[PDB]
Amino acid sequence: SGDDIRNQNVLATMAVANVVKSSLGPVGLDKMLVDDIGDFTVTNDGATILSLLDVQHPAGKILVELAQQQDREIGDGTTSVVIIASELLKRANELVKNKIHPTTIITGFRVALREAIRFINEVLSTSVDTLGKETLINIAKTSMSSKIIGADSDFFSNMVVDALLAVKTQNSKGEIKYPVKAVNVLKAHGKSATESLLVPGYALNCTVASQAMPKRIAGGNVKIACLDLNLQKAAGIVLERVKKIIDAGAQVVLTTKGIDDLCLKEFVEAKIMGVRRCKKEDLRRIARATGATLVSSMSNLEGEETFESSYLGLCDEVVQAKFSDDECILIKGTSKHSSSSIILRGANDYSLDEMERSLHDSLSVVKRTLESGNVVPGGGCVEAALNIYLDNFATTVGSREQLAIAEFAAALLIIPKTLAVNAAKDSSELVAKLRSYHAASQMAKPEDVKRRSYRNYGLDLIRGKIVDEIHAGVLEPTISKVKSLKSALEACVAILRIDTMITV
Amino acid sequence: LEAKKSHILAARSVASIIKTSLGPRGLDKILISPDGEITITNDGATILSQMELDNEIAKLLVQLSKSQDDEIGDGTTGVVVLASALLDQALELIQKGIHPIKIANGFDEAAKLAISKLEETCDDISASNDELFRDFLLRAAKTSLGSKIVSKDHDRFAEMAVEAVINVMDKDRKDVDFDLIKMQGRVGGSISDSKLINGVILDKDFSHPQMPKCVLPKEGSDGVKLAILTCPFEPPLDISSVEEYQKLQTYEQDKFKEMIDDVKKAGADVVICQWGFDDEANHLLLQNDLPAVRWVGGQELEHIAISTNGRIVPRFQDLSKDKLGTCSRIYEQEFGTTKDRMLIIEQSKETKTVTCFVRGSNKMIVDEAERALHDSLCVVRNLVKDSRVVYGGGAAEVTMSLAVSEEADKQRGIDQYAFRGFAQALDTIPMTLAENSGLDPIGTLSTLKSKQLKEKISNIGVDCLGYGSNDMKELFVVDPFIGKKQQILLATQLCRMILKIDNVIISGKD
Amino acid sequence: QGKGQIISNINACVAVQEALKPTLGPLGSDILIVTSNQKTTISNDGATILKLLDVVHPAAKTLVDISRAQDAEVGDGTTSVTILAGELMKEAKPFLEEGISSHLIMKGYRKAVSLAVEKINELAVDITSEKSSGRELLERCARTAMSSKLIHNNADFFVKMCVDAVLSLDRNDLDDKLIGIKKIPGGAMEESLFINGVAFKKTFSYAGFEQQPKKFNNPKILSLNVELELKHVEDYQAIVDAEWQLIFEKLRQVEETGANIVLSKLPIGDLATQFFADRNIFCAGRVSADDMNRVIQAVGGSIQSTTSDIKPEHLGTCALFEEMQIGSERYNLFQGCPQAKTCTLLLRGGAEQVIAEVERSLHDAIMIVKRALQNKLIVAGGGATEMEVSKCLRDYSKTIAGKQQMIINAFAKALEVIPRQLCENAGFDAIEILNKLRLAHSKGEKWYGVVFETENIGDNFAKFVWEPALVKINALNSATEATNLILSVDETITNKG
Repeated sequence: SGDDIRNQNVLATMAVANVVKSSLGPVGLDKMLVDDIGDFTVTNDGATILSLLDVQHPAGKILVELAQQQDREIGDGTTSVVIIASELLKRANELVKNKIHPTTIITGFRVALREAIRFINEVLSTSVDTLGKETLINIAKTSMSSKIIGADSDFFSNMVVDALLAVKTQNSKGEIKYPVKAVNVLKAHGKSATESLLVPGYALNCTVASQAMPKRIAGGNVKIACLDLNLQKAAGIVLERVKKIIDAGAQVVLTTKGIDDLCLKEFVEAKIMGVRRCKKEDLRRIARATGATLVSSMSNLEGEETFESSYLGLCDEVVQAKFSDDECILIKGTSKHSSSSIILRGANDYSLDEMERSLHDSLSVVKRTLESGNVVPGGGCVEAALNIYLDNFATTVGSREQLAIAEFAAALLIIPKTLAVNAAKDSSELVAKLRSYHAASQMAKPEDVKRRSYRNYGLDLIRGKIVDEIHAGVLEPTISKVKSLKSALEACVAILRIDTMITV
Repeated sequence: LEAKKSHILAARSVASIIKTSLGPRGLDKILISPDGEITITNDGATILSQMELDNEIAKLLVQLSKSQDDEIGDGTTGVVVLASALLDQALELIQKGIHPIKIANGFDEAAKLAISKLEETCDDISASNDELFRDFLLRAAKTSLGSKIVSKDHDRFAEMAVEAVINVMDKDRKDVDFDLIKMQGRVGGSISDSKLINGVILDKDFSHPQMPKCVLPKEGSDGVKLAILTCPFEPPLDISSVEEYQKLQTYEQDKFKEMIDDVKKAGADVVICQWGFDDEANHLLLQNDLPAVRWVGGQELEHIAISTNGRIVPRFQDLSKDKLGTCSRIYEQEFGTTKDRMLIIEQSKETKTVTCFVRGSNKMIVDEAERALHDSLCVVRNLVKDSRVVYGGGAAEVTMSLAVSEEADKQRGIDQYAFRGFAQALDTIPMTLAENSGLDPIGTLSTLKSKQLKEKISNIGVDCLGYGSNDMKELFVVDPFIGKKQQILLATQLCRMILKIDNVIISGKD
Repeated sequence: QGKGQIISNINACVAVQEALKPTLGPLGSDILIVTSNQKTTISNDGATILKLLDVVHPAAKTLVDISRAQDAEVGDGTTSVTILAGELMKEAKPFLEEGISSHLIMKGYRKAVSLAVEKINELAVDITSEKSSGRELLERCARTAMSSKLIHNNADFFVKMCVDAVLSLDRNDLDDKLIGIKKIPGGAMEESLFINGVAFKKTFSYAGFEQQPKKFNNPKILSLNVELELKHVEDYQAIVDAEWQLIFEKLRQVEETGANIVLSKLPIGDLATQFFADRNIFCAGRVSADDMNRVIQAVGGSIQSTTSDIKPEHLGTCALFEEMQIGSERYNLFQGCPQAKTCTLLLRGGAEQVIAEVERSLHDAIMIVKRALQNKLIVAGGGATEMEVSKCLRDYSKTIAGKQQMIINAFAKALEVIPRQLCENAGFDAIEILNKLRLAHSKGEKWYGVVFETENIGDNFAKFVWEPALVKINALNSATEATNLILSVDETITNKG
């Protein structure tokens, strides 16, 4: 008990930090995990690093257990909990030796959270400033610089974003979120990489079953009937199903299991657009895009037909435009579709499989950045701007918590400090300059007196400079950083409340 | 701050010695001399003087206690016990979290009260009568003698002290010099052979009993002229024929006569020399029937010069009648079986140096009486210096602790921590007096505090010596105001000196 | 070896700081120092403390040497050198472990001391008559130095002597040897006797009273060194008179000089007073050459060991020489000597250590007045100057970017070790005083500092708590050099044997 258990508690949590310290950052160093079986694994995944970490000292079971809740509860934030907390505890022991009662230390850290949450809530940004300016282009460039298309990512990333800019959906009662499986993109050998075209609408993976049938029907307002059962001879009846298409009034017909020679020609004579053999998953999205409902079998109390005005969808304009070895069906708009399409041009499908690798990641990451509404200026901006603001907060209380306000604030530099150490760049130069760039942002900028007095400058780990992370495009969720700090002090208080350990 | 615990616990090592010596019923301690001699003493002044402790903080406590001995003389263990109590109470106050500087500042603010409370009980002795001053002075002197073998003859030794000091003081100036009083004692005889002698006793036999051991006043002539000479009675050898030696031996007698003629011509009646006499030097002095004394140190020779207004004459021919010391008479006095053959030089009146003749059966008995005579004389000299006295022994320490406690009830602040402890510390004196007397250690404190308030404010003390009641006026237990002031005053200096030491840096010899 | 040699060197200097940290302040603590002579001294005087530390660690020898220079060059502030120098090294521990090099640290410390000296220059206020009368310039300062002491009730007694003690000196020539103190046991504090000049306690170890009139309105002081006391069968005497006649004529050779006062470094006995009583010459041997050289600086005489070569040029005369029974002992005094620029105080009190507390309480008050006349530029006391430099260096770290920003920030943090130890040694709430002082200083008041009367901050100019500017400047410059000496060591090579 006493200063002995307090010193032992800190050494335990610093040893835990020695494991995650080197893992912070996209360019960090990995740790090798070794079991008694004889297997080994090497990863920078913070959740895996902590999950397999064997902690014998009982204090670390608290720190790790929190991070276990952090991953299971949020899904990210596992590295910041250990690094942030270990610095809070390292500096707290100095307050103990300076005759600061553990209760006062805890009280002030909680007051700092009440102040810090307000600061973070004020200095954050919303899901805006992403159109017409390279906020999602540089975010996409970040994901795309690791791809073979990297050299041409300026041309490809324009489509990644511009397509995603139009697929805003309401999801669950107006979440305002983008569809993950969307923007039907075609890997094609057509032309050079930089000439890939962005399509203003959706392309169902198919063409007009017969080149003789008309390809654009009802330019203003068109109804689409999606059928599964074939029109093929099993023949006047399966042909008559076209006469039911005529009487029921389907202008674009999506027949999945194929169309008879008489049905194909009957569509021509009927001036109706016929389509054969579409992808089932796209047809289900067509059911949600235009509304054309795939009829797997014709029953409806002995009904056999497209079911006039029932199973038909609604679309604005359906066009098949020839783009030089690309003849597919385009969907303009409608009441609710939220769909689009991209043409990929390049060397060949094996090279366009890099676009499969690129868009799988790039569409996922850009969507994740737009998944969160409120976003955080990354790169130590949320840590360093707190460093500056919390220094001025020292004047609000100014009694006994003033010492803890400082040590809490200074502990927030462990993140921009560790980001630099793990990046090989000069840690003392980068951190100090980060403070000075955020220092002046609190002086005249909030007075609306600014020539170039603008914050959101953060640590660039690649070019080795401090850059405006808005124009550079490094963002992190506000739910993550706010929950990160909330979690961090939860363990900091928990460890600082341990003043006795009895072994029975 | 843990060094404050080391320093306070160190003081308890000192206190655990001295505590037990407090009281007229005190417990004695063995002093083993570096040579192996055993001395038994009840006086913490002699205990602290010979006590060798390696703890450096304890070495400070001794050096500071020397200051009470150099001044009042009798307050040795008073400041020791009080200091251990101030430090013991501080140990608890330190645990309560009080910074040492606030502990010390409070001990001063509380002390300034107790000093003024003591003043409420002062009374004057000499305001009445010279006979009643001698009476109350005698009544007080007997209080100091109860711890010595004189407990039988305490009246015989107390009757000495009255005139022993009065003879050497100045009634108008009221300033008496202790160096005017000598204690001259020897191991032997009995304590009833101790005398108060108006003058000095040199313990010298005039070199031979055939030499005149005394000079009569000479029908009341100008006293007896005493020659203080710094050299032996002798002048400051190849025989090639008989005539030569006839002078060689005589030349001593030529100087003997020259020195004797210097005696007779100068008028010197007794010749007192630093070194011995020659066999024929006595013979030549026996031819002229002139007394003389040999082997006398300057301490004894000055007592002649002091009482007789004499001079230390450097050589036999440097004698001058104006430089010869004039005494009323000189005679060799033996007491009982005393074979030392002592001589007494007196003015037959108040001398400028007086001597208390002390004899005792054992060396311890003699030193016990002489040590009491030092303090018994100091009892008188302190009563002469400051006539303001209290019937306070055991009562003032309680009276002061009662007042400090009453003040704590009026503090209402951080000072309540210190004022409450200052009284608890003052109570260690009546508590220690009780434990060292064989009485109830707690019930003595309650009985004393009750009688001084529940009955009324008066002088109520301990029963150490043994007596039917607590009345300090019936026992006539009296202490000087200046004494109790220095005890409580130096105690706070002792506390500050200890509490203000944060590090003890002990260096070695290279 | 390597960067860890610095870690070890800092740890050593920290040990020195921890021993010296309780000594800052007139309310501070003492250290009990046992010397190899078994001479125990308990003192809060950092000059004495540093003299006797006997530090052996090579790094601490450097730290102590720097502080001993502060004493010879300035004379005050030796404690502030050790505390300031040590904390500037203690605050460097987190910088070394983060990889900051010795040049990067030292270059920053040199940058800070440059920034600070200039802000000390701005704080400097030239106090000659500026808002101060000549008498209260010294009086109110000395009254402050003695406030809330054991001599508090006698403050008028000691300030009346103290202010005029220094004012009685040569205002052009200040020197500690011109104010001497005797430890006179016996008497109360207010019984202390001030001597217009120099006095000595008559170490003459023999008798001889009722002879040699000892008081002179116009003495002629002569200084000797040698002892002029003496100490066929009839012929045995001749060897005694042979030597006696020699020294007896030498005693006459003193009379031939014409001296009324004869001094000696060796014991003088009654056999020497044989002649001096016959010719009536006061003689006092075993006298310190310091008081004898003060006679040389008082009456303008000369010391001649022997008696024959003495001419009137060796004699000097004072305005009053008197032997007094004051002090339960005979003391000889010189007052108003024609050449004297000196004075002495005989301290009387309840004990030698009671005198020591009055002595060093006075010794400091003497230095307080000493530098009131020496120094024209003063700076704020009570740590207000340390907070002044703290605020300004904090502002420089706001406008300076780079590695210097963090290093300068550490300099500012360490500047608060001075007000910190002033708070802790006085028993105040260090957390409260440091915070209330920092904020109130940042509101624009440059004179707020530690108030010892009531736990609070306030104007040390109004309290007349003044410190010399060069004390602050030379100490700060010295501390920076000390940190440059310790932090610059990479290796210790010891030639053993």
